[PDB]
Amino acid sequence: SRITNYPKLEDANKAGTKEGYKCTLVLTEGDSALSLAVAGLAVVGRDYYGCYPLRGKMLNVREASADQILKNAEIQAIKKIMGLQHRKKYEDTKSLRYGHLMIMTDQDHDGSHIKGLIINFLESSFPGLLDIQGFLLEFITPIIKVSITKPTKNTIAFYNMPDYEKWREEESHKFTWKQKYYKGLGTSLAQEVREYFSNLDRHLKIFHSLQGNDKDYIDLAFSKKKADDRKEWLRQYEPGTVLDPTLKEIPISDFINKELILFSLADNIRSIPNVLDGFKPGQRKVLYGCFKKNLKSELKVAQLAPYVSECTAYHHGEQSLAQTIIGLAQNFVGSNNIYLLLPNGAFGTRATGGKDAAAARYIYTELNKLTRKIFHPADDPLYKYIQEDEKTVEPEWYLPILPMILVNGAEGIGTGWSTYIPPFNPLEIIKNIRHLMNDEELEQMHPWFRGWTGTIEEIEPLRYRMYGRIEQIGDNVLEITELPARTWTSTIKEYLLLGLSGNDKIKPWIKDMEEQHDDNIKFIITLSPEEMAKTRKIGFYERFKLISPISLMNMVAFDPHGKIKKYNSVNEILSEFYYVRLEYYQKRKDHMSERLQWEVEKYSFQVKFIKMIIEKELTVTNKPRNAIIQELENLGFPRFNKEGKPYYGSEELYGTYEYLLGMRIWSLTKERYQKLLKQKQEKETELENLLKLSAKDIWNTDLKAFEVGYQEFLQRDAEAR
DNA sequence: CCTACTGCTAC
DNA sequence: CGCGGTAGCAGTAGG
Repeated sequence: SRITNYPKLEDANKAGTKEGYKCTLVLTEGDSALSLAVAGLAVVGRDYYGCYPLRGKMLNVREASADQILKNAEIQAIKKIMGLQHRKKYEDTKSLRYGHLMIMTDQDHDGSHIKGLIINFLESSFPGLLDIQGFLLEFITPIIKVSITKPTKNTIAFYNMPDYEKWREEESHKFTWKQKYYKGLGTSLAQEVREYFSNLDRHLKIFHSLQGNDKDYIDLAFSKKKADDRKEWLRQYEPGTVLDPTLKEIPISDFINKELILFSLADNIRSIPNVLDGFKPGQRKVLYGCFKKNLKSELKVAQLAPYVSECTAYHHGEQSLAQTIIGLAQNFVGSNNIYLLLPNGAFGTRATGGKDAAAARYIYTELNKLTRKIFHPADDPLYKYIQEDEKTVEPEWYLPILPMILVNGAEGIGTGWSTYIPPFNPLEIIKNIRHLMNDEELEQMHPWFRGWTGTIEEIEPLRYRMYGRIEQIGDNVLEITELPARTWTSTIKEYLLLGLSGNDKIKPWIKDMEEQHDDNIKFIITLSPEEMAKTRKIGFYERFKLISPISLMNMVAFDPHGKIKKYNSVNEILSEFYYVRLEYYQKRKDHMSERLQWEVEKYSFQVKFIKMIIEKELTVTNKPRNAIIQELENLGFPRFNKEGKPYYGSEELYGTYEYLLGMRIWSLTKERYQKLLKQKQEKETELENLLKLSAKDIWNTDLKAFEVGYQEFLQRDAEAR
């Protein structure tokens, strides 16, 4: 018998027929993987192999209602292809269209997550299915491939970070070699693909049937009721605890504690921001990219996203990055207190909370002039730029001149952990920073929203109420002029529309409603005298949904050292920023003075070079470079590398005399010579001015520059609304 | 009362 | 031109 319901399924020729137990179904993550699976069939044969693509992140079936499951076509499609049913407990794979299930995911953290979900699903929906030994299979591929180029030539495949790392430290210096990030599982030149299948047993790893503590670990990971435990579970994890590359047997308990946990750690890394710059990695890559490029002139979002992605080794879908760019540019009330990117187009409105944004090919963005005032360029050299794909990318964190995480706040959902931080007032933030600068007590700050005209009152510490504005403008007529921040116009619209026309469950309580919004919120509502009175008993704000809470009880972020931390007060966050920022200011000036000192050396020796040539003390025309090089070092001329570091001793390590001989013949003309002397004098003065400052002096200079910049920003934002 | 929803970066 | 589906957490409003 043949199936009909599913097109994309390549059904094993002997599926569910007397041979169904032998047959294997390969579940692929995405069509790229699927393409590889189907290509594999041409090698291993159709008779005993089939494949069906998993659409995306699979539904977690524990914590899901029978109707939500039943509604899920993916899970159903699997149950039909595998001839699966719930009933009793599974004793033998005999009942099924297939006797084996293989999981082809892309060999990244999200791949592991998919595996965990498939496992979770099987263990939960089917009693006694995973007990069958050798039922659940895994198809695996290398992580990084290395090529040995100038010595003895062989290629090394590395299945994890630790193995590639131990080799990198203990073997890589002995060869000339490259590291390639592995791609696809549905990329590799298909002809190598034929080799994976030819000897596939090596790429196949089997999941050991359920054993003690395997069912418990599955629940720990996927049970909606155990978020707190997961938090602890991640604290326990020990770096370098990774599953053994060569075992051929995987116990579920450590698939979860050695592979799934890896995704979880990565989940929080991308979903929860760092306390110092208030960025999630995706956002930080966007800003880095905008710094790399000169994003003073605008380009479109659909173009910016791939450009950032390419230059920051972003390995996820560009669509995710596009939305993030849009997120950084949004300027409607309730979004960004300060947007670092300019919304040049339909970047979404307050009506739907940005969801009404146009697609990326329509909108454009550039840097906000203010952004560089916040993220000072002089600090760039100080950061620790992450090394990825045999290449350098964005820093671990930026260090704005004020804690931007407090300016804009943040929202995220990870694993075990979650986060909410409300926006605050840049002015108040700068006030406290000044207090700290002066050993003064901090003022307490309260959530603050750019362009918002409601009221916010504190009830308990870490708890606030947020009010819109409702006014009685006539006998029987109310007017709404403000909503709680983060309450979208459409939400209240649907609500009023409900009262106006009533409902199956609820009687209408509104006579008429009109919308007169301008650059503001204007709901004109009419109530029958009967409803007016009723509304008074209930409360006008209560009954029109003009009250929202703000919780500061879940303010989570990574600390300076990359450790997830829960902060119990806003000032704690500010204080932790302040001291790292203070440290990096002294650090910035020490770096600048060093750099400036080298420049004065470079200018001085260039001047000596030209002066000597003019004075006819030195001749270069002819005199083969080797013999010119000796003269230079004999005269005390240091070499310079590309960073601009001097060498006086006698490669990038040593430097060159290119800073002299690489000068343009133009440089020998008096007008050039004069300009060179001016530049050197300018550099010496820069050095003299620099030394005359303290860390706090410099910070303070940046702060005032920003304040001025911020004032204009506020004006432009009011002018554009 | 348990439920279902919102927010958000990823598949 | 455009729609939709899943995870994961803390909290709030809905049936």
